Amino acid sequence: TVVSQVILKADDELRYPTTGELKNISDFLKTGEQRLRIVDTLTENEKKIVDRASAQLWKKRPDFIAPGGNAAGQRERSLCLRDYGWYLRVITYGILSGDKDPIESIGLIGVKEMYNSLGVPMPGMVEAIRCLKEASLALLDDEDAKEAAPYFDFIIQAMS
Amino acid sequence: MQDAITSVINSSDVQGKYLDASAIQKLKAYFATGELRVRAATTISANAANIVKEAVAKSLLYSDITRPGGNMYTTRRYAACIRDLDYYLRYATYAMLAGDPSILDERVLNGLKETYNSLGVPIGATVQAIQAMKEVTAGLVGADAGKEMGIYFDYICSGLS
Amino acid sequence: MQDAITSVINSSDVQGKYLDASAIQKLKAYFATGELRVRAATTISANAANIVKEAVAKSLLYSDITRPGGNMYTTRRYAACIRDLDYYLRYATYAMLAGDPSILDERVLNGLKETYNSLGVPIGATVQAIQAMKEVTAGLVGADAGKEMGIYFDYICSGLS
Amino acid sequence: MQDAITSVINSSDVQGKYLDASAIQKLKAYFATGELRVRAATTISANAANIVKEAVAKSLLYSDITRPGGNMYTTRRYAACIRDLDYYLRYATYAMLAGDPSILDERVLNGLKETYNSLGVPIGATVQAIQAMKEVTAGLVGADAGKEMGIYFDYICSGLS
Amino acid sequence: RPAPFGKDTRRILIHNGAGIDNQLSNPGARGNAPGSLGPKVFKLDQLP
Amino acid sequence: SIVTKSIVNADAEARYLSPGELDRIKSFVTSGERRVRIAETMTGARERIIKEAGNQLFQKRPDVVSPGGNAYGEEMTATCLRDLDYYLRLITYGIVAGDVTPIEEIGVVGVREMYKSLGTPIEAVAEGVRAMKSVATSLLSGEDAAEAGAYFDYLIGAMS
Amino acid sequence: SIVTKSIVNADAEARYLSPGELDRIKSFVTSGERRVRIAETMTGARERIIKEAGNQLFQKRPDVVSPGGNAYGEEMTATCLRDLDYYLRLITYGIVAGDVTPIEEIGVVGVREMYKSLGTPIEAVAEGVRAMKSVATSLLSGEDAAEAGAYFDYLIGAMS
Amino acid sequence: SIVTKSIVNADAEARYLSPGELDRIKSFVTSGERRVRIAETMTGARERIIKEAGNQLFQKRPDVVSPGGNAYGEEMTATCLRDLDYYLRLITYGIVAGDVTPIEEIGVVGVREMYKSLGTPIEAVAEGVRAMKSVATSLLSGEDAAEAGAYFDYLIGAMS
Amino acid sequence: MRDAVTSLIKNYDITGRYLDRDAIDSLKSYFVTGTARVQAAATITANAAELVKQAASQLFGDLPELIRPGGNAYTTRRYAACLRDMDYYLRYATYALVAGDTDVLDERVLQGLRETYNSLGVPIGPTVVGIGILKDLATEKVQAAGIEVGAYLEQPFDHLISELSETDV
Amino acid sequence: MRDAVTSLIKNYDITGRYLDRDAIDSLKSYFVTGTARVQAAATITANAAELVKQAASQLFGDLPELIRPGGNAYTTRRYAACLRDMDYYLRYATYALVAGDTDVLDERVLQGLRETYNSLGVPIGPTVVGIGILKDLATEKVQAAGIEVGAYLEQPFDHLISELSETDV
Amino acid sequence: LGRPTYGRQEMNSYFDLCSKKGFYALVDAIIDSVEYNEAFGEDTIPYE
Ligand SMILES: *[C@@H](C)[C@H]1/C(=C/c2[nH]c(/C=C3N=C(/C=C4\NC(=O)C(CC)=C4C)C(C)=C\3CCC(=O)O)c(CCC(=O)O)c2C)NC(=O)[C@@H]1C
Ligand SMILES: *[C@H](C)[C@H]1/C(=C/c2[nH]c(/C=C3N=C(/C=C4\NC(=O)C(CC)=C4C)C(C)=C\3CCC(=O)O)c(CCC(=O)O)c2C)NC(=O)[C@@H]1C
Ligand SMILES: *[C@H](C)[C@H]1/C(=C/c2[nH]c(/C=C3N=C(/C=C4\NC(=O)C(CC)=C4C)C(C)=C\3CCC(=O)O)c(CCC(=O)O)c2C)NC(=O)[C@@H]1C
Ligand SMILES: *[C@H](C)[C@H]1/C(=C/c2[nH]c(/C=C3N=C(/C=C4\NC(=O)C(CC)=C4C)C(C)=C\3CCC(=O)O)c(CCC(=O)O)c2C)NC(=O)[C@@H]1C
Ligand SMILES: *[C@H](C)[C@H]1/C(=C/c2[nH]c(/C=C3N=C(/C=C4\NC(=O)C(CC)=C4C)C(C)=C\3CCC(=O)O)c(CCC(=O)O)c2C)NC(=O)[C@@H]1C
Ligand SMILES: *[C@H](C)[C@H]1/C(=C/c2[nH]c(/C=C3N=C(/C=C4\NC(=O)C(CC)=C4C)C(C)=C\3CCC(=O)O)c(CCC(=O)O)c2C)NC(=O)[C@@H]1C
Ligand SMILES: CCC1=C(C)/C(=C/C2=NC(=C\c3[nH]c(/C=C4\NC(=O)[C@H](C)[C@H]4CC)c(C)c3CCC(=O)O)/C(CCC(=O)O)=C2C)NC1=O
Ligand SMILES: CCC1=C(C)/C(=C/C2=NC(=C\c3[nH]c(/C=C4\NC(=O)[C@H](C)[C@H]4CC)c(C)c3CCC(=O)O)/C(CCC(=O)O)=C2C)NC1=O
Ligand SMILES: CCC1=C(C)/C(=C/C2=NC(=C\c3[nH]c(/C=C4\NC(=O)[C@H](C)[C@H]4CC)c(C)c3CCC(=O)O)/C(CCC(=O)O)=C2C)NC1=O
Ligand SMILES: CCC1=C(C)/C(=C/C2=NC(=C\c3[nH]c(/C=C4\NC(=O)[C@H](C)[C@H]4CC)c(C)c3CCC(=O)O)/C(CCC(=O)O)=C2C)NC1=O
Ligand SMILES: CCC1=C(C)/C(=C/C2=NC(=C\c3[nH]c(/C=C4\NC(=O)[C@H](C)[C@H]4CC)c(C)c3CCC(=O)O)/C(CCC(=O)O)=C2C)NC1=O
Repeated sequence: TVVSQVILKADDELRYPTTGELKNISDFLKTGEQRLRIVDTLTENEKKIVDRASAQLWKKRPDFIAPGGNAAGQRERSLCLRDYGWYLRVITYGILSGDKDPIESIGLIGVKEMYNSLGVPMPGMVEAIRCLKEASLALLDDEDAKEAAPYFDFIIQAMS
Repeated sequence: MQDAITSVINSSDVQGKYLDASAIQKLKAYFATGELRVRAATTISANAANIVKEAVAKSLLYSDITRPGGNMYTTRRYAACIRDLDYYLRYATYAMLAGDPSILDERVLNGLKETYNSLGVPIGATVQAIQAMKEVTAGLVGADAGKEMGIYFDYICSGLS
Repeated sequence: MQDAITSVINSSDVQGKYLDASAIQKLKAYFATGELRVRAATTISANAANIVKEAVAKSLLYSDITRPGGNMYTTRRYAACIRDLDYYLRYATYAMLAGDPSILDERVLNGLKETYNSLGVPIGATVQAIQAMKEVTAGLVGADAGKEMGIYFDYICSGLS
Repeated sequence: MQDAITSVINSSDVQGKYLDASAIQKLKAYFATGELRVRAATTISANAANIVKEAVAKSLLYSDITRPGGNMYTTRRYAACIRDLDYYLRYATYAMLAGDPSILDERVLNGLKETYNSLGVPIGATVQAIQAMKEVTAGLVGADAGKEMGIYFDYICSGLS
Repeated sequence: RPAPFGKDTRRILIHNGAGIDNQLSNPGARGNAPGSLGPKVFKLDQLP
Repeated sequence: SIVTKSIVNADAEARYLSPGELDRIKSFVTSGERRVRIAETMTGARERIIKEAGNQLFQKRPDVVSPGGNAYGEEMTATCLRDLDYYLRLITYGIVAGDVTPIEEIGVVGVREMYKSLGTPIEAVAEGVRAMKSVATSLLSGEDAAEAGAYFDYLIGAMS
Repeated sequence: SIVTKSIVNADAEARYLSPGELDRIKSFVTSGERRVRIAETMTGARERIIKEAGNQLFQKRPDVVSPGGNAYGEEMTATCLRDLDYYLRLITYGIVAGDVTPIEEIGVVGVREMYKSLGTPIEAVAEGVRAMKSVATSLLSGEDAAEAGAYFDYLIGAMS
Repeated sequence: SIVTKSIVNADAEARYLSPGELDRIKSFVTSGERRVRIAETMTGARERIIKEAGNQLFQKRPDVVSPGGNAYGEEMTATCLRDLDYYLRLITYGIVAGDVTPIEEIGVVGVREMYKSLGTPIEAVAEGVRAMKSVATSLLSGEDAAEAGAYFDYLIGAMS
Repeated sequence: MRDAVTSLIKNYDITGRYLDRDAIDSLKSYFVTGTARVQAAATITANAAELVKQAASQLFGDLPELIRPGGNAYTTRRYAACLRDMDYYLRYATYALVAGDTDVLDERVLQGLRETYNSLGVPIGPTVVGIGILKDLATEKVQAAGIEVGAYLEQPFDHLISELSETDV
Repeated sequence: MRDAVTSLIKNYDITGRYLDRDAIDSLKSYFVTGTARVQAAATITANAAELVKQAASQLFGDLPELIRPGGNAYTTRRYAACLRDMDYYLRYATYALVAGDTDVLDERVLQGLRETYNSLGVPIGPTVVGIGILKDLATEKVQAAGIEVGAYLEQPFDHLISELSETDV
Repeated sequence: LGRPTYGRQEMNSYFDLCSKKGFYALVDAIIDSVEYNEAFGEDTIPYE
């Protein structure tokens, strides 16, 4: 959130937070009930999303389900369906916090090489989040589609 | 560093579930008190050389401690003592801005209890100076936000004693 | 000539005190009934003339008070009694929106009482008419507002008698 | 007195028709500028006495008018002048929120061509005090409203001459 | 000479007396005596 | 309207507009889109409103259409059907202006003396205003029937 | 308050409370929690306001404490600061009541003839209440210091 | 500004512009028309603020004006109004920028070494800018005086 | 008579000042619309003799009290006089459209018009409807010619409505 | 680093003046484009990791004289270093697009860049073509995103061209 | 009342009152107004 950007920004310069960020703190804290229109409409519509994007991935790139792929067995596909709603959980942490600080330190720092420790390649899993964005933004209303769209958009850049 | 926003992120993430109703009742309480805490953090920083002055001029000057013999006789002890009381007030306002005392657990109460007995610093006098600094601060910001520092001023005094 | 806000000011201006929490409790009981009083004002706006008619058709106009021999018989005495039963209501909802009978103390009760002892207007018919106006007000605005409407009518019954 | 809301109503009523789409479109042009007018009123009424003080020192003080012989000599004729400039400021801000100078045709500019002649007030100094008042209230309210404030000052300024 | 006057208009009048003591500025000052500038106000005190 | 009613109240006290009065204009100007949307439902469906409330008045008071009445016959009823066009035009002028003075100067002041000279019963045409309140609330929303219906309850007490 | 101001102005015309001004009673009486919360900050910090504006007043005017003036020793300076506490009570009474009218009934309308009779200088009291504004608005938030600053501005206009 | 401070923080982590600072900046730039009509009124009344806070300072601190103080004499007390002319001029740069990096780089970072080298008391300026705040909050409306008054309150914390 | 330029002259002449920054930007606001003013004034006079004929037949088909023997448009002595007295409202609306403000309308047509029609028995009522049928229309031939339309091209027409018709509210 | 606001501060600070009418209208000209600045900066970072990949494959398909063993983009030691050294030009173009002027580009990326590339043998030539391919391939995703485009968002880029490349004429 | 009439709505309220009630309530309605009683009092001769 915005508040841990400011305290960790004012500790090493040894100074109180000035008005340039205290106006920036108070502007985030009046937008909670605007952001809470987005966070529950992702929440109870989770299972509608989680396989509408999962069918969207394999109709676009079927090699993770192809024999010799990654989720060719059911114990991998049960893992990979779980990771969508894990990514839908941490994205909704970011829309609540309004920043990057939960979405950094849970599911984004170091994923570029620790999928490579597993079998799953990187840029197909970039396609999994990009189809998950349009599976969620079609469910979202349009005037608040543009607010939650950069939070999905950061995961595309940081993973690829 | 754990904000009260990020504290209920982490307590929801250790269960791996989404935000429930009782978690959101911590956020919507915290989103309600946003403008109150920002008004307090301005007027402390405009008075942070006077809150640190009227705390020590009330409780510690002309005492045993400013007199020759104990712990604030020389000027370098006085400069070190006003360095602490400035730093307690500067670290109390972050917990007022966060709404969580995890700043005080991480950045203040780590080595401080061990290094005061190791230096011969009277804990019983510096638990009183922060206690004297509370009702200066509760008068300087207004008693609605004066009941907000009292959690985080005495979180130091709960840890340092 | 003053409302419930400045009543608990003037109740607390004397003996020098400030607004204590019992006095704030009296203010909070007026503020939560702010929704009930103003829609009770607009309910009797549209039916101000019919409520004078339906009061006197229930009680007054078939008796010997309106017969010759009585005192509501001629039209110049009919026009004043139908002016009074209008203006008893027209100051009642002024006192209902204010929140005390202090309006009724200063512009109903100090002059209307000893006038009727010197005019020969009968006064037991008035309280018999203001009770007939009391039940038909609660039958028009609803019983949620009538139980606090009738105390202002019963202030007129207490002072006229 | 014609509000800019009521001027569209008085236009649309005398034709007999209801509210057209074009007549609704004029009110939305007023309502989009409604924030800019109500900002300008509250930033004046806090310091309406200060604008009067800053306008007499710009154009009227240390002149022939405030000297003996002039018309702002002998403080009967000076306290009347300072409230006179208070009148134009108070009636410009009513004409601001009305969005229509119809107040100034009714309550301001009736006698002021003849009452200043019939009191010996020089119009050539109060028409410059108005323009000096516009040049300080454009700096006090802002560059955007001060053009639109300056419409209703120059309606008074052309009405005096 | 007619003139089309409005629905509500205020004729501007001059206070016969003190200049600031017009009632349009201060309505709480109209009960005052006008003093030496205005005319003589009479009142009844002594009844025989 | 709202401001020119509050200007002429602020002129008799000889004072600028209070900050307790200026936020009334500030709230009314920002809530200007909603009250216009109330007004188009009055104008766009007014042939339903007069014809239903005209039927409701002649059932609540059948003495008007009787012989020896004011609105008797085809012609004389047609202006009583047209007088309710006039009062409904003042309500839809009133909710746009937000106040009572566009209604008060046009239809409220002389109305005790007007219908006195024309021979109609004044409260009977005032009863049809009360029936016109009931139909105009039936085509209206939850909050909008309470706000726009308050001027309807002005007008029944205006004539009575 | 605004209730009695909308009753006295409704009684001189003898009208039944036109629904333009009943919307004022809708937003006065429901919004009393905002206004009484300003009064808790003044009453809760009563002992700080008077003492911090006491010595600030005596710095501006050292004639008053010094012998020759009107407050010598502890005894007259105690009632000097009690006299400010009569006004801090009165500003608290004006904040709850919406407008200025419970102050002229208590503390305005004889204060020039009073203080001339007691021998105290009238404008030195006006420096005291001006010093009380300089501490109270620092304690208060900015959107509420316009409201409390109006009643503090009146009292300087009352004594001077 | 805030836009420099959002870039410079995002440049240090070497990522792109976050969805956090995309919305701090967008909320700044849609408040950009509001802050300039705050900052114009300071510059539109700069001769009144300097004259009133100059009147407000010297009665609070008469050791300065009295001989042997620093601003003594008609050339020296003209410089102390010029010494406050700069700090009012700097605050209008901070209101426009939305932060205090115009205040910091120009009027903060070497103040106590300079004013010790000039002979003036440092805390006497901190009363004067605080007295300059008390006439600036009487200019603006209430919701803007909390914004522009915070930039005054930053400058007090740099002095003392 | 009195242009928007010359109204800004004696808005500045009587206070004795030069042309400042506000004078140089309000006058440029008039000149950027001057191409749209003149080309709208051409197409208003494209069929201006037809434009009064389409309006009054749309008037008298809307208010048929003014044809049947009632208020004065009864004979062709009245009706052809009505079309002429309509045509002044179209012709003077062309002038103030070009002139910027309405001060040409203020002292050529509006002064005495409440007193001329009262002396004849001509109603002021449907005259407001007669300008109300033109100001909305006039906009049709500006729209069908391709010129934008809105701020002005009504600036003149409802100044013939809000100042001619008597104030009710 | 140095915003268009803060560049106008020390355009006015060094002469010791307040904010006049020219300051109040040039700064409003920045703020009316600020909605168009930020939403263009979102969609530039929509596929910014893809946008360098589409540009450099369109670069090296256009100038093979940088794939075959010649100038230094030969191995993946060079090529993945080339995609990173391309990606700084995209990332710093986002900052100055939001910041208004190019002073963020002036003292973060441009200073020393003639002297870093000469010390390595990296040519300055196709780097200008690499920003010139990013010149129009940034405008495509602003155009397909519905943002208007114009000098803003097509300027940061040629300030990386007209000041990095050496002057010929 | 010692002043001229104030405008039009202040005079239209008097013209209908002598149209219905007569002259005897016109001279009443001037006297029991607030502007007579609170600006002159109940024991003063009126003055202009
Ligand atoms: C039926 C309602 C009762 C009744 C009434 C009746 N009233 C009068 C005369 C007067 N009543 C008043 C009333 C008021 N004066 C006030 O100031 C207030 C407070 C608002 C009130 C309610 C006044 C002034 C009069 C005198 C009127 C006058 O012009 O003289 C009469 C007397 C009429 C007469 O002359 O005989 C009567 C009979 N009559 C009943 O039967 C009921 C008891
Ligand atoms: C003050 C009224 C009391 C007091 C203070 C005092 N402290 C020291 C020495 C130190 N104080 C600290 C403090 C902190 N370290 C932290 O990380 C934090 C959280 C921000 C704090 C508050 C440390 C590390 C030291 C030792 C190192 C140093 O050089 O200061 C002294 C000096 C002791 C000496 O003998 O010189 C004093 C005087 N002591 C009292 O007497 C008061 C009760
Ligand atoms: C057509 C075969 C028949 C016809 C039709 C007609 N006339 C009009 C319009 C008007 N007619 C008049 C008539 C007269 N004016 C006079 O002064 C006299 C002498 C006393 C007469 C008979 C007038 C003034 C008009 C114009 C006003 C109006 O609309 O009535 C119309 C309407 C035209 C239109 O739609 O604009 C029609 C269809 N006239 C004839 O002569 C034939 C009998
Ligand atoms: C017709 C649509 C409307 C109507 C018109 C009508 N007008 C008249 C007579 C006159 N109209 C004028 C008006 C002007 N003269 C001017 O110089 C100007 C400014 C340029 C105006 C607006 C005048 C002076 C007259 C008198 C005759 C004359 O022109 O000298 C009549 C004739 C009345 C009669 O019956 O003789 C008519 C019918 N009347 C309507 O009903 C329509 C609303
Ligand atoms: C596909 C079956 C065959 C193939 C095709 C291919 N490669 C490229 C692009 C590149 N290839 C290289 C190759 C190397 N880099 C090294 O460091 C080494 C070890 C010495 C090798 C072999 C590089 C750097 C590129 C990128 C630059 C370039 O465009 O050449 C393409 C073009 C891809 C595009 O269009 O963007 C194609 C079609 N590569 C194979 O391995 C298969 C033999
Ligand atoms: C690729 C499309 C082009 C190209 C790139 C290339 N660059 C390098 C090496 C470096 N580039 C930089 C540049 C910057 N560093 C900065 O901090 C900034 C400002 C943010 C810039 C612009 C630097 C410092 C290097 C040196 C390595 C390092 O980053 O530490 C290489 C490597 C050279 C080699 O062969 O080893 C390459 C290939 N070269 C081209 O041909 C294309 C035009
Ligand atoms: C909290 C942040 C976080 C997440 C979400 C996470 C997920 C995660 N995904 C895994 C595997 C996997 N992930 C995938 C995913 C895919 N293959 C494809 O073709 C698709 C593009 C993509 C489909 C969604 C598959 C198939 C496996 C199983 C591979 C294996 O374990 O053998 C594994 C290892 C085994 C397991 O637990 O299932 C972890 C720990 N780890 C983390 O630290
Ligand atoms: C051995 C080294 C040593 C030093 C340096 C020292 C300074 C010292 N000076 C003090 C007070 C003081 N010191 C002064 C002195 C001065 N102010 C003036 O205006 C005079 C010109 C000036 C004299 C140089 C004053 C007035 C106080 C009291 C301040 C107050 O109570 O607010 C106090 C606080 C009271 C106490 O606890 O003692 C300390 C610690 N004490 C020490 O033990
Ligand atoms: C014959 C009746 C009469 C009086 C009294 C009068 C006073 C009067 N005093 C003025 C100014 C002034 N008067 C003073 C006088 C004083 N300031 C102080 O601080 C002291 C308390 C005080 C006297 C000891 C000052 C300083 C000014 C100019 C205001 C300024 O410089 O800002 C002005 C404005 C400029 C001028 O014309 O001089 C008038 C009109 N005019 C009159 O017609
Ligand atoms: C907006 C509506 C309005 C106007 C126009 C107005 C004018 C006005 N000016 C008056 C007096 C005055 N007005 C002035 C004002 C001036 N003479 C000067 O030299 C200066 C140029 C100028 C003001 C700075 C003076 C000097 C008098 C006193 C004349 C006298 O009392 O004989 C009076 C008579 C006393 C009174 O009743 O207040 C009126 C009515 N009052 C109003 O309510
Ligand atoms: C906008 C302000 C306005 C009002 C108030 C108004 C009233 C009005 N009502 C009229 C007639 C009438 N109005 C009625 C109406 C009614 N009679 C009944 O019996 C019903 C109970 C009641 C209505 C439901 C009748 C019967 C007449 C004809 C009276 C007659 O011609 O003798 C007339 C005369 C003919 C006309 O021009 O319509 C006027 C002027 N006109 C206005 O312009």
